[PDB]
Amino acid sequence: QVQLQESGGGLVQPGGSLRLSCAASGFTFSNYKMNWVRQAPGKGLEWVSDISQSGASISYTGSVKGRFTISRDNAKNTLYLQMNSLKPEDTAVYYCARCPAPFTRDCFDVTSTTYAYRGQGTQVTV
Amino acid sequence: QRNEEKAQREANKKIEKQLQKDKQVYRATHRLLLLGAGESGKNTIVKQMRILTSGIFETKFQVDKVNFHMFDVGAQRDERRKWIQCFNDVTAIIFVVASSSYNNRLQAALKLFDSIWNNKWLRDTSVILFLNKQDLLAEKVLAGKSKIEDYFPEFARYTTPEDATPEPGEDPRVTRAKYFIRDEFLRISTASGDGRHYCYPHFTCAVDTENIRRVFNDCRDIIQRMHLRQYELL
Amino acid sequence: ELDQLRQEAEQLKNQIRDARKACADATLSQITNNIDPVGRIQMRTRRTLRGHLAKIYAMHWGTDSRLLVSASQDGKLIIWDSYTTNKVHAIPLRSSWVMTCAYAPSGNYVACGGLDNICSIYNLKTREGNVRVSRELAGHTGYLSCCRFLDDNQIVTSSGDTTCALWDIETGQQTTTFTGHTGDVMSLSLAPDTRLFVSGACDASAKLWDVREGMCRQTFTGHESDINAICFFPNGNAFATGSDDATCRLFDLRADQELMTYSHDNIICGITSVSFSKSGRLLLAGYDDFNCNVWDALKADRAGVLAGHDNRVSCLGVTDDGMAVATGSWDSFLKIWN
Amino acid sequence: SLWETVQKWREYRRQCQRSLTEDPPEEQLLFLYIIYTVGYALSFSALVIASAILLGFRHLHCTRNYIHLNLFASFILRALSVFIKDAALKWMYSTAAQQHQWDGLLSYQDSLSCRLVFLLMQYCVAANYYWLLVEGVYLYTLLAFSVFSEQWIFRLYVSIGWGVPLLFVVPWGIVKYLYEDEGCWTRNSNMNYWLIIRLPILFAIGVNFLIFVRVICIVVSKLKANDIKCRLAKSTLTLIPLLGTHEVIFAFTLRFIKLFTELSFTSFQGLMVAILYCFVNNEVQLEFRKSWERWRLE
Amino acid sequence: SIAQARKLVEQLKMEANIDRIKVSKAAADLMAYCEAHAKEDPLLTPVPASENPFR
Repeated sequence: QVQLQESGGGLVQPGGSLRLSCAASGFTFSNYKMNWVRQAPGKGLEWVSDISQSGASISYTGSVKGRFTISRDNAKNTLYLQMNSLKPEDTAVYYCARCPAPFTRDCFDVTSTTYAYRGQGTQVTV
Repeated sequence: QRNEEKAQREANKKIEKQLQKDKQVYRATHRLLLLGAGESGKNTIVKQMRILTSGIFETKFQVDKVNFHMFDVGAQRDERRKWIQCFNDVTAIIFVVASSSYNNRLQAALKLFDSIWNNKWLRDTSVILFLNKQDLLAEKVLAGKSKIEDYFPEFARYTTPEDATPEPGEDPRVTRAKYFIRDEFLRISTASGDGRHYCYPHFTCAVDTENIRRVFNDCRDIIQRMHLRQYELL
Repeated sequence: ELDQLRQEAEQLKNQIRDARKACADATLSQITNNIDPVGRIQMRTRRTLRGHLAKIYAMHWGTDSRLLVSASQDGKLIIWDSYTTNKVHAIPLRSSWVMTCAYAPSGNYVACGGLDNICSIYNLKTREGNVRVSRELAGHTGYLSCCRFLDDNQIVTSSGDTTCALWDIETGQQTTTFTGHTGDVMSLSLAPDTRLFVSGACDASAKLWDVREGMCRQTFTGHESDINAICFFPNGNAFATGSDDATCRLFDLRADQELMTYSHDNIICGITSVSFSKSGRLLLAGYDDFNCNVWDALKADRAGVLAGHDNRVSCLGVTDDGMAVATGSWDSFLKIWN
Repeated sequence: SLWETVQKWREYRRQCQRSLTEDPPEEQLLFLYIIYTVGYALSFSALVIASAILLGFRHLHCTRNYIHLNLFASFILRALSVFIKDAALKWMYSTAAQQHQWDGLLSYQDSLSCRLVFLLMQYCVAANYYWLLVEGVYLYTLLAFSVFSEQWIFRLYVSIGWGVPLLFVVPWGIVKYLYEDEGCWTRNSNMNYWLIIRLPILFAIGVNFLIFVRVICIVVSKLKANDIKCRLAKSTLTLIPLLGTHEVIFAFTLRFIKLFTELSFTSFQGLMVAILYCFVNNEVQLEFRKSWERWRLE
Repeated sequence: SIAQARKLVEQLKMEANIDRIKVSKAAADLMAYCEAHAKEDPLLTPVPASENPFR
């Protein structure tokens, strides 16, 4: 079964640093584009970052430019989000999301309400 | 028992005559897919085009005696990756966005345009892009509380393009804010477009009367570009 | 608490996996290593049914293996006589976005449905001789993806609202509702005995339901992406699932786990349709690479290729007598192969 | 060369009849001949191959495919007409080589076979011109696509090019049957008799030139909307052969050079049309590649 | 949430407590079925072009 485990969340001081790890099992990790999405308290679920199969293509939402770094290790089947200089508005549940189909450029509804290939998320409080 | 064979022959002949009539009707109509979010005003666009439970809503309108069938998706779950493939052969997809989304659903709309543009079954379909809440965008930037730079840091170093044509009596601050959003959608379109499909951006409003003509004018360009491609003139 | 329920569900899954591993003494490939390969399967397009103006999403053979219904994205539902390529009926649909079509086992009715969330039942044996909408089933909150008649009065439907439904056609009411899938249910297959059916959804899972009880008897995982197609093995004790991860898989109800995976490295497109031959020896699968692959089901070796479709193969049906296979495609053509 | 000799001979016969009753270089010729014969041979071969491909693949069957097939057939008829003409001319002088056989030539000059063959030649030429016209008209209606139709317009397009020339070809010969009947309908006595077959051709030439200009303007607008000089030159050079606009250069020893260019380039027009609209066509190449893939998977 | 998780746990418990035969027996049954109907499979074993209705 497809499974994504998120870890590394916790309480951090404003301006601090943190690292989120996504352990993916049940599929060929190297075939899929990967995403980080957010659920802030009291609002909807928003996409924050994405990385391609090799890591050559990387994109971020505007609010985290020069602040978050997404990395990917296909050997250990893992995804990383290094968050630097956290702000109070970064407090949210972070979900590691996978694109629905392998080696595809488009990634539909990875930010949807009941997306299947998304983890349980980890809480980051700033 | 060949009499039944003849009877089957004439039943087929009548069916195929009706099918020829249906084909004549079908090929003369342009099918359009209308997409957008809840706070985008596309329903007001449907109302304006009409006046001038069920899983899909249909709209018929005529511009210059050319028939258009616009389809709006209702009563479906937010996961659209399966039923979007039904619209792989439409003339165009009409994408509607609230240009005053921030203060921000604009980045969610940018990714929505990203998925449509790069979908493998929608690679050949051109997108008519409608920046809808222009009247609300104008008042927001003038109020001084807009601050587009916090959601898009690249707006600080952005300058209005030379080809930009502001409407008469428009503040310069509104023009670059209005045109920066269009260029965010255009950089997605320019990348991976490869000339097989295009994006037609328009600065619309809630109650613009000319929204039927804009869809008609862009559909002429789409169809003409398709015939020219068949002749290797483009 | 939600957390303790999380660990409880994880432990239940762990013990189910442990039991499945205990039951898995050997692989089907090991047992079938001493079986005769079927060689190369050669089939030719005996018929090309033309007349649809747009994409074909669905076909369904009749129980007589002679007539067949085809559903096309131009609002058309065409009955064909496959022997002579004669068209028997051409039913215009109210909504042109039709994703599924069914043919009643008695032959008196057809069904269709799609983006309108409605299952339309058409009577083919009206006294006047025309075809009229005998019934309309409403209540699904998502698009209709599949429908199969149990008989003239009962029909089971699969919806994009993550649910399946069993309808009594005469009263037009949902007799039963089957829930438990979290994604879009894309395909359903009816068991030969018609007391059970399997459904595959966008959650990359398959579920076996008891039609009368209305409860999920069993759940099978193993696929990595959405399940687009599902079909029973002829004996009713197994079923094949085709997915977007570019593999087909075979599941046994009694073994409660995966038996064999049909995939090739050169195949990087998803499976749109699957079907079994008369004996279940051959598993036919339609692909996005515009072709169909005939796999040896017992050995997972490609026995043959059906090629000749210019666009995506959306449809795949084998007759009840096993004489012919029909493929529909996004190029608006039906092909009868033998 | 030789027709001047026979007209001088008939003038001498007329003078003798009046007296009895009333009164009491070559190398250039063969070079040009072989050039346009090679052009028509290449055009015939290429158009036969292109027609076979278009009729056979069956995935590229469409309305413009059918109009292209009719255009190819009209080109083939023109090539066959010229082959029949320059073979009959050779055979007349091969069989009637001596002076005493020239009387038979006169018989063939007075026979209905000569007039029928010449009328067929004129019809083939007119049909080629009007099928180029039909091709241009179909492209223009594609670009200005108001009132889109399916198959009623195809019957009109087939009626034009095949039947419209007949509306001014057989009225010509018939009237020349009633007034001249001389010189196998080749010699001209009244200008209007040649005009009633020349003007309908010039009409098609002018119309397809106007369509050419309009289509080039549309393509230029498209290129403005979205290196441009190369694309415009390529599109113009692709559109010239399909539409026959080079005739507009000369439709309305310098004359020898102009005839050389006209005959040679008109002869190779069929070849270049076949190449540009069947062989280097991207759709046909895709058809060939996928058919070869299936043949390799067989 | 809590009710959904409880329902999922109940479904998992109900599905776990079922009888499963060995995989080898299911493989043998599938092979036996395929062997018992091989003669009647027209696509697997093509029929002569006399009883083929698509000849």
